[PDB]
Amino acid sequence: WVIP
Amino acid sequence: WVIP
Amino acid sequence: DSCIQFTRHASDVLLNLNRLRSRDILTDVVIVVSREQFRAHKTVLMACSGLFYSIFTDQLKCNLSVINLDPEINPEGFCILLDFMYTSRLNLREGNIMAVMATAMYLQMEHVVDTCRKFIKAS
Amino acid sequence: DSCIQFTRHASDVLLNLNRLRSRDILTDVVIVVSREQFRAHKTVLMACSGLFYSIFTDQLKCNLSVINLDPEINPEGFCILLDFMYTSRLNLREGNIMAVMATAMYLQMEHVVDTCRKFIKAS
Ligand SMILES: CN(C)c1ncc(Cl)c(Nc2ccc3c(c2)CC(=O)N3)n1
Ligand SMILES: CN(C)c1ncc(Cl)c(Nc2ccc3c(c2)CC(=O)N3)n1
Ligand SMILES: [Cl-]
Ligand SMILES: [Cl-]
Repeated sequence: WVIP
Repeated sequence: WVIP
Repeated sequence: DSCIQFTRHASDVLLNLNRLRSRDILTDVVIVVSREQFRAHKTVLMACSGLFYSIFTDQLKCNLSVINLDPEINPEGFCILLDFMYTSRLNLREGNIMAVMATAMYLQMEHVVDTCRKFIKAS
Repeated sequence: DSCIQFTRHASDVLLNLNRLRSRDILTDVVIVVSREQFRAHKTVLMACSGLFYSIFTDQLKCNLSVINLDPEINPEGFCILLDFMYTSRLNLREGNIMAVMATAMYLQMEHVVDTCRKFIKAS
């Protein structure tokens, strides 16, 4: 999971 | 396009 | 094999499937969550959820145009997860994380359950 | 928004759609190319091809279960492109590049046409  |  | 690969292809496919959903094009099922109705593509639901995968591979349920979820399922939690299915983006907030995790456990969306467990553990 | 994103989600969705195709699950159309028949999901075809997008948004053609391609279309070229649609992987070879480019131009798959033009220019 990432900060888009 | 890439070499997978 | 000796194949070449287009990096953005999967993302572009998902973006177009979401465009079809937003325009209600070739949607083939309505998911009923309490009073709320959500139109979607059975194939996308199966690709994202262990629960929908089991439902639509069933020789009788595969032909249903309406699926009613358990009355305990929260419509907002379902909406956030349906958006995630079609975008890879999860709107996880303090006020919805419990409903999102419970809905993801019911829908069998393992990666969402994992990030909810981690975000809850941090707080 | 304040969304988080699961990097592998789009790829995982496409992988599962290809698993459904390989098992012939919820396929809703057969594409006829000369003597050859290819089963697929209309939504995936639309998401990948300008030609299928136009066909299945048509109020009459959207309901067809069989689509016949132009007799000039090569079945192997179509097969390679259908595989690309469901995998992001293109089996581009010296012996098939002309048939692949011609099929991609007909199907309106701009990124495939672009890599074929570049590979031909290099030789
Ligand atoms: C497991 N399998 C062969 C498969 N093939 C095709 C599809 Cl559409 C599919 N989808 C599915 C099944 C289980 C789970 C998911 C999708 C997401 C998840 O967390 N569990 N799973
Ligand atoms: C253009 N548009 C709004 C849109 N929405 C939904 C879908 Cl499924 C779609 N697909 C499509 C259209 C044109 C092209 C492609 C897909 C690939 C391409 O090279 N051209 N295009
Ligand atoms: Cl997930
Ligand atoms: Cl393309």
